[PDB]
Amino acid sequence: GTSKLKYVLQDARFFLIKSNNHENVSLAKAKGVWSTLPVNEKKLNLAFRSARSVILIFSVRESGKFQGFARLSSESHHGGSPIHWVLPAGMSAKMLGGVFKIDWICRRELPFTKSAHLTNPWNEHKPVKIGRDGQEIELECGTQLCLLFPPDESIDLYQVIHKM
Ligand SMILES: CNC(=O)c1n[nH]c2c1CCCC2
Repeated sequence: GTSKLKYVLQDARFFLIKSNNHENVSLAKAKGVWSTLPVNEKKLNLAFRSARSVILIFSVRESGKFQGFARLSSESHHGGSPIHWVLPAGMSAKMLGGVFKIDWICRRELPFTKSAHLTNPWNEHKPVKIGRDGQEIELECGTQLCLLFPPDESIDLYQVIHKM
């Protein structure tokens, strides 16, 4: 069904996350964590306090798809177990910063060809696939985008609802 998913997304905020590679999304799916640059980290921490759910929608650059979406379960924190992210050649791991805990809502992919009818008012009404890492997606567009993903029958949203 879609009813618990709609409940989780009600009055949520949504952010596009762009990963340079599949490896970091695979790590995020295995470990329930994400890290971003400080500019986006500050935005996500503000949003986490502001809304009942903050949803990250992931897309690997050049893949032509989204790889799934997840809900922040924490603000960012330092000092945890290190994550061996793959970073650009010139970048150190400290340039990233804190680690957000996330609960996956859908680990399945959605090709950009399926979201061509959705535009993001917060990015000049460009197709929702277009945007920089951290771009906020307006509520209606983000909700409709999440509802386009194939159902992930491995997920039980019961425990996520209780965290809200
Ligand atoms: C795990 N997090 C990431 O791989 C990430 N998220 N945003 C950026 C990066 C690396 C490159 C700079 C911009």
